[PDB]
Amino acid sequence: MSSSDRAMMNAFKEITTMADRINLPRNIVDRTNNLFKQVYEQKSLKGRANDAIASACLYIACRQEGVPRTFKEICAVSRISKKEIGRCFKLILKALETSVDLITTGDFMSRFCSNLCLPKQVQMAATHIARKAVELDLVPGRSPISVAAAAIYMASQASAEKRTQKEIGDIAGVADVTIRQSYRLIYPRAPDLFPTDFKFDTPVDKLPQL
Amino acid sequence: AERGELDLTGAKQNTGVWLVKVPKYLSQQWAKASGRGEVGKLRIAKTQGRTEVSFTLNEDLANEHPFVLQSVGGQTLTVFTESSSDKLSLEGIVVQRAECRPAASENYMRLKRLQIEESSKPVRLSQQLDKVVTTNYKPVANHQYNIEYERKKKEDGKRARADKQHVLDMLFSAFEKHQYYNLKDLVDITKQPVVYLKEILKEIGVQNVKGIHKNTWELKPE
DNA sequence: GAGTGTTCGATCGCGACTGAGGACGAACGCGCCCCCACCCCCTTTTATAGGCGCCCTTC
DNA sequence: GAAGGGCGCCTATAAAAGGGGGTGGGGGCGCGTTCGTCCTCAGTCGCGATCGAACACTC
Repeated sequence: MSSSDRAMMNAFKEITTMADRINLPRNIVDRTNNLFKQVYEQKSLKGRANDAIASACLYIACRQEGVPRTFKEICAVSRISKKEIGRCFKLILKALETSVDLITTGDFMSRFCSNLCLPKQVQMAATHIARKAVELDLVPGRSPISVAAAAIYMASQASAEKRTQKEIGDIAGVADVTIRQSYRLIYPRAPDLFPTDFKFDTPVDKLPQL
Repeated sequence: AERGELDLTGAKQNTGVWLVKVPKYLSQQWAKASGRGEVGKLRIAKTQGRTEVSFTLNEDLANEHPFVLQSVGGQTLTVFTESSSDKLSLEGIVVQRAECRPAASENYMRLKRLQIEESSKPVRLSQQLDKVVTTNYKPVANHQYNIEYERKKKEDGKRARADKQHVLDMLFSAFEKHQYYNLKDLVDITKQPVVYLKEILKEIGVQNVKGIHKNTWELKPE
């Protein structure tokens, strides 16, 4: 007595089943449910796969909550290619006529350093290193996450909690050479990029090269 | 001489055999039989009102087991064999049954240890994990979809129609096996759009529900 | 005286009457496969930059 | 043999045409389920037929 909504109805179960896999707050999911409902009500994009729209709604809500999750992450929980999510994303921005926000490195300092169980001091040091680097535009090319990971790497390399680039690379998903390149870009200022409130475990002079 | 033929020689010889129950730990000692297979020696003492049988382990096998004799009454027991050449043979009838038991060599502690020793397992209990967070990598595109892609790029179903002839010839081949076929199965032999295929099946045939709803097609009887 | 034929009573057979049980079907129901409808999908060049996979070499 | 770094590749966007695809919406035909109908036997009683018996007419 409701065939029209049944793909939408199933999409929100699939939205919930997509929010389930990484323990997302319900408020985010609710806006997402509201976002889809809105996108559904337009029907202008009915010629599109529901699961991509759900996944795109999800990427947007995280940004709407000021805590974006990478498409790479969003891909982990969906079958949709990053390309089609990006494509659908654009369509939704056009569909719902609403603006977005730029990403910040510090928003991912928390969980990654957490995933490495790095202490806040390293985590916070990395954030400054990242923050100082972007204010100076030391890396006008590399993705901020790639830039952040190298900062994290540098930071981890400035503490006892050193890790190999491949492990970090594995956690961030970026290429190990991309960090290696991004590192080469930040390395000239490795010493001065650190926060004034820091305690070296290894001299900046003794920071490795790659 | 036949597979299902059973040799009755033992029975007809009235051949007798002895039956002895033996604990597993001893039997595990016996799988390590000394030499060819010797495990020890059996000692039998009978008196006017008492009979004693026991077995003593081979000195090698060691690196007294009294017997309890049991009745075989109430049920006739015989032994029958299957060779490695699958030939069948009756060796004999059971004239004695017996059980190997401990005597003045253990109370309980060793047996408890023996039971423990046999186990050597965590029973299956969930012994922690303690704590981990094995988060799973985002593959920027669905892996299987990507795997699908390597396959997909190899060939397309969008093929050409140079066949207002090769397909009918193939139709004679299929319909020679059965008068009528399902449309999906007709689609399987073909490499062309169904609508185009629909145009062909209309051309030399008609179709049915065959009393099964399914769009089943067949060649024209006329 | 005697022998045979007919009819109500009585006796016995019958079927009607009522209910429960077993088997059957038809209305209801389920879902797949069919098809039309609506709309993406593929290809090139030219320019650009970020990310990246594979190989070659060296450990 | 395994690790590593370098070469080179892919991708992202813009724009459209021809032919096949695909998903959605819509629909039809067969199979599955459940309750009601139909059929039958058993049981009691009324009814009809049949057996039992007395009076009148003919030989």
